[PDB]
Amino acid sequence: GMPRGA
Amino acid sequence: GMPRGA
Amino acid sequence: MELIRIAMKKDLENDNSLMNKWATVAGLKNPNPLYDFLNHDGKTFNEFSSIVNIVKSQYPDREYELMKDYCLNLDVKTKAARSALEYADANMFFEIEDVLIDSMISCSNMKSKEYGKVYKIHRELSNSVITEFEAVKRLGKLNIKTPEMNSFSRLLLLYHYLSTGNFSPMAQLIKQIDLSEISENMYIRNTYQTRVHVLMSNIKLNENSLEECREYSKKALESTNILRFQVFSYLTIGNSLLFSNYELAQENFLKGLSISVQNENYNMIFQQALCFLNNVWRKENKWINFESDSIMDLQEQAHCFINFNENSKAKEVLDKLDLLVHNDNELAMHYYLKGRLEQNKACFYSSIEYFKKSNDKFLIRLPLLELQKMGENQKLLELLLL
Amino acid sequence: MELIRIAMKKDLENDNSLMNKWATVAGLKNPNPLYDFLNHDGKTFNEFSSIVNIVKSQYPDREYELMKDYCLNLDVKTKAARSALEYADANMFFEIEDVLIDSMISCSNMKSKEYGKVYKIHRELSNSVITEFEAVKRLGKLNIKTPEMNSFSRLLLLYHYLSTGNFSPMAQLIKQIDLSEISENMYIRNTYQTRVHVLMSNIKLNENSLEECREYSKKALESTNILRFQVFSYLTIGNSLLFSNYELAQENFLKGLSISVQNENYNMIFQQALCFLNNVWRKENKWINFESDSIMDLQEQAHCFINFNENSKAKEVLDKLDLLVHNDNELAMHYYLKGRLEQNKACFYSSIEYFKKSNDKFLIRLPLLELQKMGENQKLLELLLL
Repeated sequence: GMPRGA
Repeated sequence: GMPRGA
Repeated sequence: MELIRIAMKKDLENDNSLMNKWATVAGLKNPNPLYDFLNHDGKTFNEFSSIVNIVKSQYPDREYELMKDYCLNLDVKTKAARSALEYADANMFFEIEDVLIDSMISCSNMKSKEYGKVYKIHRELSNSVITEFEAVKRLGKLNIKTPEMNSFSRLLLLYHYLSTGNFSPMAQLIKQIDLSEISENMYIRNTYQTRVHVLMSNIKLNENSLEECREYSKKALESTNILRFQVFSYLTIGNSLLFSNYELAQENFLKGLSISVQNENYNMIFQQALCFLNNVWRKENKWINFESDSIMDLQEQAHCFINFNENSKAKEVLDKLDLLVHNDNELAMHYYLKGRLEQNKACFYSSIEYFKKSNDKFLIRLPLLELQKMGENQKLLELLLL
Repeated sequence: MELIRIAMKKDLENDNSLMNKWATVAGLKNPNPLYDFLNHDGKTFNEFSSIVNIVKSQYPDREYELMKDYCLNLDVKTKAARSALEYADANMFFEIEDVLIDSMISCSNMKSKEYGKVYKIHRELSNSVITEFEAVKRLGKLNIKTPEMNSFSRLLLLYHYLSTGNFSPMAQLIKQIDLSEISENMYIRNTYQTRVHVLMSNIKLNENSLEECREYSKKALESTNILRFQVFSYLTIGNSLLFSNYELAQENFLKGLSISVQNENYNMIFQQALCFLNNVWRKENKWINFESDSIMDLQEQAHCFINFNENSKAKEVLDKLDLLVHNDNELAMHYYLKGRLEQNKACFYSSIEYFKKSNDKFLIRLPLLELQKMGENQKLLELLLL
């Protein structure tokens, strides 16, 4: 999967 | 159209 | 003396057993609050449902006449008058409502003033006297204290989105409503519960969860004795069956029409419902409204003409429609009709695009069926329903 | 006596021009509050940004060491300590944060107690120590007074939804946040503004509005000097370019890595980013983490094996994955990988269905591209993006 973050 | 309502 | 109180006194003189029957219907522990209500000017029941229920049980055919006279004589500063405002809006008794609102805007009680001002915003928004932006701003500027008006400020936006074909925000906005925080006024809490059920039913219809749509309308019906909510429950249940069961859709629309035909507005709504159903099933259609110039009715004329190969009559109607401004939901239908007339794939693609903008996962079935008939990949079409 | 104060005294003795330079960087009218801070125990700046900015300007490599010592010596009843809590959470300094929280949950100041309790709910929710339901309930029970915690109680849910692949509720929840109601604490207001920008950027990514995604991350960058936010801005901007521009995605991920490589966690995040990018573009992939057993890393191993026709090595990895619990977003990716391995249309349909459940309009591009390459109707595919 693609890392997402905020 | 189709009538909608609440 | 209010007309309701004169009538009840007269009926009581002719039948003594009414005192106890009315007390049961009104949900009372004993007849004391009823004796008090009958004999003292301005004495009100603790819950507004008591008077409503008695009027529905005893004078079903005089409800408007009697409640108009009763509501317009209430002291606007009371809980009964606050209840009356919701009663009037729920039943679309606009003459009662607008008089109550105007009294309440400029009265000395702060609860009644806030109710009045929120309901005024709803009345204006739904009459296109103000925009959503202006409404949201005016609501912000009132620093709303009551959990009731906190609820209703959200409900009024839901109605606006429903009638402008803007379905995307509805699902999450409704979740914000917490009816259990309303503790003073049970009539308002219970009526709002009915409103939420009917709106939920519409939100599920638009998401294409149809069993759930039907469950919510069934819950609305069980929770209520108000014609307006019963009308919209039968409308929504019938709507949910538009593609899957002609007979059962028709049974719901006719049921709805049968209890509401005496009201012009509801009569029209069910004509439009039956009109739509018969076009979808390409049947002879006795429900077309030839006098009307609205997009909704012209679309149905064009749809019927197309079903019966009267193409140049269809083309005339569609030309009239090309000169009207459409919201996204209406334009989605417009492209479907053009697609049917011209047999043109691109029109069905455009139709799909506008149902997607509108977040209508229900009526999108119309152009998707045409693409299926033209041999497009059935699996991709099903995926376009999600 | 705090380490920051010792260090500043020492540096001031070696260079007198620092007094005025520090005063400028700290946003001060004159050096009085600096003189006061250096000489008097427990004197705090009006705005927490003054101390942060001095540390960033003068001791960029000692920030953690110095701010740990400084924050852990504050009176937890103060505005500075409230500021410190946010500073610690924003920078993911969990050791500082959890000590502050514990002090503040049981202190006599009501503002500090509320901050402590809301942040504790955030810490627990993000560690899967409690569920969303339990968190929403505990937050409801607190009867939150401050506009700050009103904001943060919504922010903490946004983070939860982002990390669980549950993108649907994010767009409407973020609209409810009103930062202009925060008047006391500018550090908190401004940091929260950065948070909102980066979250907005992620929401737009998931909606497939990519120019808008990039605009919000650019606004985050301009608004901030905090590494955590800069990291996630470059991550999100690079992500938004995953299908359209290999070189520019890579430039953003490398830029991000270049400012953050010294932090293990950020270093890993950018390796995973570059790992994903290189798989999407089917390049040789030096960024695979072979030691890891997480779904995220295993998926990337399998993806690489598939790109290079090592199908039975791919199949082994996918078997390991079949034994692990997936959320909807992860399972969508899983079906895409199975689809690629087997060249099987049905796997791409399933993939689409799970991206739709997850409300991911970005990564859905993966199975859609495969269907395009198999000659499925391109227009229907585009429509499945909306």
